[PDB]
Amino acid sequence: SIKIECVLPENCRCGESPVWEEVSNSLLFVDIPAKKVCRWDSFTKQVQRVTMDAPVSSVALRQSGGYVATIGTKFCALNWKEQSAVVLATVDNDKKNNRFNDGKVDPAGRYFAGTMAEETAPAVLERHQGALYSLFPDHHVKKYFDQVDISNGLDWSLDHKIFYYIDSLSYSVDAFDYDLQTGQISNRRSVYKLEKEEQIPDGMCIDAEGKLWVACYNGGRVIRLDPVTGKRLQTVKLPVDKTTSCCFGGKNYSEMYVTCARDGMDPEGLLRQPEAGGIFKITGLGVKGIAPYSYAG
Ligand SMILES: [Ca+2]
Repeated sequence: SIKIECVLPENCRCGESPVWEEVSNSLLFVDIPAKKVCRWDSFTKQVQRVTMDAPVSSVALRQSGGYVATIGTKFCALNWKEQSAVVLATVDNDKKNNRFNDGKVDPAGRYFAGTMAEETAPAVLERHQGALYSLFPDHHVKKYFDQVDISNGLDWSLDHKIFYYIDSLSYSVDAFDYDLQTGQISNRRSVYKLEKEEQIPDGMCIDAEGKLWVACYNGGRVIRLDPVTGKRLQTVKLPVDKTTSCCFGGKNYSEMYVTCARDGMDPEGLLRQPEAGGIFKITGLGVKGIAPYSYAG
């Protein structure tokens, strides 16, 4: 049954993009406004951090070595051993204050990531300034659609025929038909509408039974969704309100890791939630997730 542990009380300003790296038994994650990519060794319990030159919104495995990440509005290759970033491509060059937000590699090794206008005062942002992109293995960029408010959680169905996507200010999880061979998406439709208490949908991952787990920012929970029926199958409440994202990890992807944010917490909120910004592990969910895909460029 379910057991929750703050495995690393990291106090992240905005912990995000959890990715399990099974070859090192470590969790990768970012702290967006601190400009850090982080690696927590689940055995030694120690964490490495590398600091970039702009906010870093997501990180992913790169098959040929090291990592890729979204830094500002740039797709970058990250040499972990040299702590250096090399720009692979740039987007939104016409925007005053945009950044990438959530991103993830697709089943063919393409790095999907979308953008947003940056906050200019806690929860104040310019509307519809973002777009969803993907970085292909030869480094060219495809733009799928614009008018995005806050590009957020995303994953693919296990048969690799459906792409799931969250624009947070739609309070909806959407699905697209997805073509593995071309990376094309189409036929956008809502598969789940969040309830008031579920607040803002943030990050998302799929499980090995094809169900989606969505982190609810300000909702202090992850919710499990059936995209076929639109039914919420389960709610798992966490001891912190600002739950931001989730992934599966640990042995055979049997554990869930949940990131969260300390930014925007009043000091009274911090006394009630001293572990705000920490990394939480949930065991006993009774379902496994799947391995992350690795970027092919
Ligand atoms: Ca997010």
